[PDB]
Amino acid sequence: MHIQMTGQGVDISPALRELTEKKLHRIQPCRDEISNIHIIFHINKLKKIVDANVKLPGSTINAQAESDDMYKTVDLLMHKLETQLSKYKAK
Repeated sequence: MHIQMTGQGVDISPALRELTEKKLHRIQPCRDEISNIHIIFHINKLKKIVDANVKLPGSTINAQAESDDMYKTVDLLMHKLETQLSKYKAK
């Protein structure tokens, strides 16, 4: 799996980078069918938004989540991804 991370107006800390990596490597179902994941971190005032673009064979998943804490946001985005992956699998 190929993971690209971009901080838009924000510097992705090493810890946040590692945390996001290991959680993506845990995601399911159909994780091994994923070719590319591009993650974009950004903040809008107090909002810690994390956005993700995931490429599977034949389709693409776009998911976004936000909170007051970037680490918490990542966690939220994973649940949205898993949901979207489960729909993908169900099709």
